Amino acid sequence: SVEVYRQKIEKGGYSAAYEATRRYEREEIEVLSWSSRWESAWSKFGEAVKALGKIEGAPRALVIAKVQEALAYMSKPLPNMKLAMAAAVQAVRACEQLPGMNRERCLDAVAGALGVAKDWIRREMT
Amino acid sequence: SVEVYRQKIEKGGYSAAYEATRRYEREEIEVLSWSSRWESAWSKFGEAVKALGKIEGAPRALVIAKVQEALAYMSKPLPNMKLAMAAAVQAVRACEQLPGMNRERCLDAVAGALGVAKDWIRREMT
Amino acid sequence: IAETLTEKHTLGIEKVVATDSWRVGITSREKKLERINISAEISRRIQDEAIAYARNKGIPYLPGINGIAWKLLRLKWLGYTDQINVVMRTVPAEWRDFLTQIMENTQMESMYSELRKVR
Amino acid sequence: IAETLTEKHTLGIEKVVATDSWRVGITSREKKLERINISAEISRRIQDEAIAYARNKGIPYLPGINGIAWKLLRLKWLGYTDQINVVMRTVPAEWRDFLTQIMENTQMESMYSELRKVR
Amino acid sequence: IAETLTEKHTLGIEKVVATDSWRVGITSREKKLERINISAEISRRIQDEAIAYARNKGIPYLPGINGIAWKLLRLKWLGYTDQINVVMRTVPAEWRDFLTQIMENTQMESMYSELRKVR
DNA sequence: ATATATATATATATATATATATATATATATATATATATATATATATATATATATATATATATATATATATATATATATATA
DNA sequence: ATATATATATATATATATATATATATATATATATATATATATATATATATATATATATATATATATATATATATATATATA
Repeated sequence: SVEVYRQKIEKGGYSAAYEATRRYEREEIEVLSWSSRWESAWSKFGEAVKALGKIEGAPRALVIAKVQEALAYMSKPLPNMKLAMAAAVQAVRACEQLPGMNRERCLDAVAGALGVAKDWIRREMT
Repeated sequence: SVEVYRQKIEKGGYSAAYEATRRYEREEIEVLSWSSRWESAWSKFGEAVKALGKIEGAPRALVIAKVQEALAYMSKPLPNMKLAMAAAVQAVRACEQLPGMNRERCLDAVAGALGVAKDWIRREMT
Repeated sequence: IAETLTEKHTLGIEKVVATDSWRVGITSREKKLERINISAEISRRIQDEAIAYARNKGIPYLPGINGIAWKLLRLKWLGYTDQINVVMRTVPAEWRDFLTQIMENTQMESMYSELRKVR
Repeated sequence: IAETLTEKHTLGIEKVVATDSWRVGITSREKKLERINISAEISRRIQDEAIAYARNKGIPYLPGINGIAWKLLRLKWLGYTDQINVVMRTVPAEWRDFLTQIMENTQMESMYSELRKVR
Repeated sequence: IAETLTEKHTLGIEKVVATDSWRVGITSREKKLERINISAEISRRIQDEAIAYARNKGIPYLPGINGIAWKLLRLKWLGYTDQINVVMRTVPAEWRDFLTQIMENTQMESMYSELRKVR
């Protein structure tokens, strides 16, 4: 819709983001502590997605999302590897239908990204 | 409901949490005395609920809650181990139904978390 | 500067007293507040039968038997029954029949009110 | 001076509190906000069937089975069926019939609400 | 800085005089206050019997025997009868018949007045 | 002798505010565990559409302000035959 | 008629800068609309519990304050007979 578009335009985000950058270069803005809590937590999800680089073909968003969902379950204070393999086998099935990929080559990419053994995902695949 | 959602939005919690954060970094806010009373008392419930890590499977909120309920009675100024076992045998029965867990393995996790002997919970089980 | 769990609890309070979210958190709900009315009604009904039970059998009134009988009313609703069985051994002998009187013998009046309150 | 991803997150927040884009981001939509209404209804509907299931079979009420049954309702809409099959092995035995009761047996009322919410 | 029980008692008092919670704590009840009226009646009813008892038997009036007989009226209502028996040995001999007069012989007037007060 | 305000002994009931014991329910704000849905702002992955501001490639119209070539007309100020 | 500067009007073209309109694309920022997900923050809705605060409702009691009611007496003050 245009009416939801216009109300953000009249708030003037282009000029305000320019002054926020100039204030940073004149050292009047320091790093917020929300960002220090963000980059400390997110950084394990950033390099795990880059480890799926050798998957070729289709929209690979389902392989990326189900790997990010499976990694997040292992990062709880009480980790649940049962529900983590539930999201992992959805990534293996979504990967193997792409042109060029095998079942084991998608078992290579998923278990290498999550950093677990290949046999844990093969047991739940059936 | 949407109307109860809106009245907390107009109070502006996003900017107000941002200004209170910046006040902390410029040393205008010290640690409130309620927080020191909180962390001195809660800290036994945080590290003892992380001792339930090796229980796997289903929603484990019922084992988590009744172990936290069992620590509440032992931590009173007049501790009641009789009512504390009442919540402990409920956590053992709730842990037993999960796929993969045994009765003796749930007597391991519960009694190791509370820090008591295993035979106290087994006496009330019957 | 820092972000530990002590000063996270503090900075969450400071945003509450700044924008006044506690009082608008109560007055905007105003539908959940009638649970306070039903809870005061049940507790009066439990206390009155507790004193009548003390005079029918000639035992002294045991304070805090209201709270035990009110906990067992709510666990009977959820289904934590081995929670009940350890508590029934813990109370004395002449008060066990009062505790099952709240649960099943005054089921219909009292369990309906918890069925109304949680709804 | 610098442009890394820690400080890109900060300078985005700084322009938001400057131009007040959060509260005008919500109040200018006013159409998607009724999805909170429909989500509040399905959460009440799933939870009531979870308690009535616990009383017809005499099992205690297992908390967090509302959220498990709500995830499987949303994945059934998308088509992630081998996602479903592993979670059905993970829940205990007496509750597997409740989870397929939400998906298949309540496909009339509950699945139409998700069909109306994402629309 | 510090949180001990001495200054916890102080900081609760400081929040009372700040927001005036005492005088709004009394005026908002307005239904519990008729208990003062009924307590005024039983105090007058007990004291008039005490002087008539002192004049029928020729013994001097003993101050504080109206306060003693009021405690035995309420402990009889709860059921604390073994506490009743020791105070009956403690009161002198000519006044023991007055103490069982209040509990038993004017039960109907006085035990009802306690029974309406606590309700 | 009698009424009131204050402090103090003995023997008590009742109402309130506060702290403390024991046995509980309900609603609120904060932090934490588990199992979730929905809306917003921010950063990042994948596959895209549309609008704006800037920079750059290709191949062009049109209107301004400036500098330059060629071929001219007209108005002004200055210097010269 | 020439020359220096300032303006207008005809044309063909180049270059620097400011704008418009056609198109295919890249990049940096600002917004919108589709989707699956992660993380930080702001809120809503279901549940089980712990802890810190304020707030009702049942109960048995202690202690510090503020008031009421029934008695016997002392002391300080205030009034009456």
